[PDB]
Amino acid sequence: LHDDDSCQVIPVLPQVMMILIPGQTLPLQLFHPQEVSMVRNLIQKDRTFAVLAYAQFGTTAEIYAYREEQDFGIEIVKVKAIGRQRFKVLELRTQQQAKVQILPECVLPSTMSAVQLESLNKCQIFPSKPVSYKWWQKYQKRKFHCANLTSWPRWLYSLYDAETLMDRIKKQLREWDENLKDDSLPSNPIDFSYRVAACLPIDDVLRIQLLKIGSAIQRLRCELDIMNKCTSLCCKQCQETEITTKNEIFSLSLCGPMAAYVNPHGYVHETLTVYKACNIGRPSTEHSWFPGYAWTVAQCKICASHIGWKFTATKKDMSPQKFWGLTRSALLPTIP
Amino acid sequence: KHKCKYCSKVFGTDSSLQIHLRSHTGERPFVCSVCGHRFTTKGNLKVHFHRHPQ
Amino acid sequence: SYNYVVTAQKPTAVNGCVTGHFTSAEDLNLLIAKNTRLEIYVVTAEGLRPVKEVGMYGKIAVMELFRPKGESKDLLFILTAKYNACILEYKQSGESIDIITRAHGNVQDRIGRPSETGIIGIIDPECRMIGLRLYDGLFKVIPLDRDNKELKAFNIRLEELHVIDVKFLYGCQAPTICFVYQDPQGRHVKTYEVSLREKEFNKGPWKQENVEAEASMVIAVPEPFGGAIIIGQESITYHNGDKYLAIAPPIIKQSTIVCHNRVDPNGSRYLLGDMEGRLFMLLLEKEEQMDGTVTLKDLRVELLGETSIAECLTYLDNGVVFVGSRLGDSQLVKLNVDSNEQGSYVVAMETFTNLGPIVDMCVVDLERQGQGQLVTCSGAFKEGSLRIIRNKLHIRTVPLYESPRKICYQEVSQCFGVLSSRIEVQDTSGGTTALRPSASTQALSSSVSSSKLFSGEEVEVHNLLIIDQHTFEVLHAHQFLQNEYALSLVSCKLGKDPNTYFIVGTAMVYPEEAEPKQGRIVVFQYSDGKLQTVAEKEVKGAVYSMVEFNGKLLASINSTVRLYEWTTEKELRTECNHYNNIMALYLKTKGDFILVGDLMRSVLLLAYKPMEGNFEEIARDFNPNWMSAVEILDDDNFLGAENAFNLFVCQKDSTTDEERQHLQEVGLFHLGEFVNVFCHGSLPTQGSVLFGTVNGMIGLVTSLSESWYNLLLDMQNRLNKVIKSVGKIEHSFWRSFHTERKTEPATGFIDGDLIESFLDISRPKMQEVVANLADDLIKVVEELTRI
Ligand SMILES: Nc1cccc2c1C(=O)N([C@H]1CCC(=O)NC1=O)C2=O
Ligand SMILES: [Zn+2]
Ligand SMILES: [Zn+2]
Ligand SMILES: [Zn+2]
Repeated sequence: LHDDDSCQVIPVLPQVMMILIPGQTLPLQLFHPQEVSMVRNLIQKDRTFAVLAYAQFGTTAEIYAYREEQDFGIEIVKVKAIGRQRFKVLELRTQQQAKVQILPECVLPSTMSAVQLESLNKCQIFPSKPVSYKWWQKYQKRKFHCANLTSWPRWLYSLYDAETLMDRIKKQLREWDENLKDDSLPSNPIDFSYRVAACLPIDDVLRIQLLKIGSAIQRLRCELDIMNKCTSLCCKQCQETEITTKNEIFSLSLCGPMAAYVNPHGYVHETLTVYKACNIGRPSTEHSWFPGYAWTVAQCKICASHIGWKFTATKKDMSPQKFWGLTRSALLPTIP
Repeated sequence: KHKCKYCSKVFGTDSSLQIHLRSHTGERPFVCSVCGHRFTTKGNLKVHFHRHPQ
Repeated sequence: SYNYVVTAQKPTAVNGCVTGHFTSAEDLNLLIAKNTRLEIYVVTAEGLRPVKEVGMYGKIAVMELFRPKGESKDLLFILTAKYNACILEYKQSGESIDIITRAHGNVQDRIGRPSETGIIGIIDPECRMIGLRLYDGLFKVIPLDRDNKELKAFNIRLEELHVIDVKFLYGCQAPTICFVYQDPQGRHVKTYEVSLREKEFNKGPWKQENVEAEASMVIAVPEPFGGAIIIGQESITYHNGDKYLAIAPPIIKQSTIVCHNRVDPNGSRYLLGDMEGRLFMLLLEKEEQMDGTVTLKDLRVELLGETSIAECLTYLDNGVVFVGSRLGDSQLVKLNVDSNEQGSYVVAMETFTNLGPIVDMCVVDLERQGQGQLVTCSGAFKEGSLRIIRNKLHIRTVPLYESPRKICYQEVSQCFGVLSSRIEVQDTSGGTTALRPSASTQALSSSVSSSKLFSGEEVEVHNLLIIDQHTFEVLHAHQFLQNEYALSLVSCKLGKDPNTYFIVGTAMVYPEEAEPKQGRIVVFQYSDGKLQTVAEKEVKGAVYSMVEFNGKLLASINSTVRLYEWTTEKELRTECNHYNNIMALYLKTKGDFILVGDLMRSVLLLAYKPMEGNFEEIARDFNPNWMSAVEILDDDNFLGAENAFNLFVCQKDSTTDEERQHLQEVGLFHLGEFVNVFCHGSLPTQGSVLFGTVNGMIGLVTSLSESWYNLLLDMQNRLNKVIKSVGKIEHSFWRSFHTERKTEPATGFIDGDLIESFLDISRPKMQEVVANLADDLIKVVEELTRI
């Protein structure tokens, strides 16, 4: 990690084209010797490189995986990385070691940290949650009782409390993912926010905004603003033709409803899995990202831009069969 | 160099290149290096490929 | 710009109270903490005799008296929220009363996470050490030897993170702490011994595996019995090694105990106050044993009576118990051996004016005198009251017995419109029975809004009260819809119609709905001795704030800032909306401007163009931090209170589209109070705005020229070179902008309380400060004193 609000210079990979969320995996595939040379020195010194977002902000990444597939007389290096701290660029100079100013995380005490009665301070710790809709009222009443000392009520203060918001987000992620109830979601809100920013099918301009947000409380609200209003996902190159909606979002396996995958040639594709959608080829199985499924290309019916893939296979009564996979980069969320 | 002109695979020598070239051929060889689209002529691939995240 | 803040009314709410022998070894002193104010008394046969009052540079959080061996009298220890520690002695040279500081030091650690149950300060029985629970897992220790003048401390690690309350144990071979803590297994009580040589913990006399789920209080029972008492939700327990006792009194199942006090040093009688003002006596039935030993047979709790919602308690003498309160009036009460006709053993001896919590105010001069009064909302639950302050300060009181939310002044009817919130409970019959008759139920005329437009636990019911400005009587009480919550209220003119109207902004709070999806903006008319339903508009959200924007009703529905138009058909039409990304909670205007803000310091300056007929964003300045209130100084500057207890002042820049759209912050000041509402008015300089806080303090904020600002800022640095402080605390450190992590020196503000302390200083120091810069300064201070 880097000192908060410090200025360091970090190498940048020119092949990367993604906007990196902290706590998100960055698959790679490197052919040219210039990129491969950079990965080597990183594991020796800091193991950190920059992933510029498009050129104002970005995220640093740490190398955590490193394979070597010397095949057909050429060395194909397979590296995975995870995002660290956000930043704002100072000056890039392809010699591209970029001058970088680290952006610190803005943490805030509870809304009642100043209006809490010293007599009621000892009653601020609760017995652990039973694993209900009745319990959460007691949480609001007990922790926000001291809102009567202020001009604002209890229910309003709940919509700025990390724990209150974080549960409502988890409630929706249980519809998308049937296997998302345990320790799969960090307890710390600053990390919980970043984890949903990657897990959300949203275009790039939204992803940059959620990176510029300083407080996780704001980020959590912004992430909930998106999850409640944008029920529709459309095509970005024609806009007014809606492809699929939130109600069909499915999670095929453990890695959530949206996971990063790589094509045989080295191109990252974050494919959201759904059940049906509206608006090229025959079932092929080579390099099938989902074992037991055969991929088929799909495009839009107004602009003919790439939308994603449809996976269909036989086996037996394998669940599911008719399910799609749309790439994030070619999706635009809209408000129905 | 020494790169394939269908699946866009890169090889170190021109020998292993021509060893691979006579393997796609099926009245639709030009495969998109991003979405696996099947094209007939190189003029089709050059357009669609640049209509893709790049 | 540069501003000037001065305290108009000292804080009234009491957050601390302890007995002891501070002034004279034989006198019985009652020390009282009113936030930043320390009141010293002497307990006479009648009541309290004022002795001294001092102001510390820091909100007092921990206050304890202790008498080390070989000391004239008891000494005082005070720890602030800024982690300022000090030892205080009394010194009376004939008639000059002085409070010298024997030792002073700051104990803030660079690292550390403030604990969930706040700061806890405890002192060893034998005055050997001072334990301070500042952060989770860290136990700071100040050793009590008379060579520790700087209070250098050493920390110890605590394997327990979620500790609730901790006391020093009584009657032990070594300084022993006892505390209740929580781990995933449950809630436990554990003890440690404290070694000063090893500077670590040793094994504790005992350890009890389990305790009550919501155990909150730890009381150290003195030498006669020993051990410690643990009070929780419905169980009171006693622990001391092999000795264990537990009781489940049904009389304390209704509420939760939050404050206590020891009556006699024997520990046999204990006072217990809860959250609803109730008073309890905890009795330790000691059994005289056959060989000079004394055991403990049973435990008992009896209902004494009912006081003001108690923050702290303290028995004085002859049944006189001081009841300190943060919501209602501090009380001195007498206890009676005999149960009166009702059942209470308590009769009110005295009352102390407590303005806090001030949740709303409005500047008026009902006498038409051209001077300025102040009618505020005060208290909560039964402690609800209005307090009219004049000019000392004449503080009237109008008990309401329920929570006053909002207030405004109407003049065409010469009355006041007041929003109120009373708490009710579900009965088996199927109603919402009230706890006590209050201003809502005890009114002359009732009015339940029917509307029907949207067709045993606590439930809130909001009401609108009309109160004549002379008798302050309950004229009319309007009951809003079942499950409706009123938010804002204003009295103004609707453009051309001379009819003055009462307008209330409401919501529709349900537990299943986390966001407000409905609401109402209701207009009312009080003239014919009754309230009139002058049409209500159905919106789709909460109506947080409302302002009169020149003949047009400005409303805020969630994020949509929206102008409403009073039509000639006695109804409201939507003119134009300025949609926003943040929740439009705050809303203030200044002619044609609009100042929108949310709970997270998101200042957003709009501008209404009359020819365009719509609002247009002019600037913004987001800086995520908890904002309590915000007001408009003038067309350029803006003022608000944020974070802990600070005050900020942003303004507009002096060529770029991105630089004229970035509001620059210029004023940073740590006021010391939590400001809930600003109000314009008063009771050279320009602009007079007053504010009401939770601790009852009222202060005035005014502007200054650059000449006076540069001069007053020069005086402040010189003033703090002769003026003696209480705990030897630098003033700049106290006024510095303090959050929970950010710590920056103050700038853009001038402390009026420090300026008006030049008149109370002597001549040798009056002329020492003004050197290289006497009557000239007197004239300046005199003029400012009028504010
Ligand atoms: N066989 C080819 C050939 C070229 C490009 C791609 C594939 C291919 O399979 N995928 C994806 C999508 C389909 C899939 O299941 N896995 C992949 O790696 C490509 O982008
Ligand atoms: Zn399209
Ligand atoms: Zn090929
Ligand atoms: Zn393609």
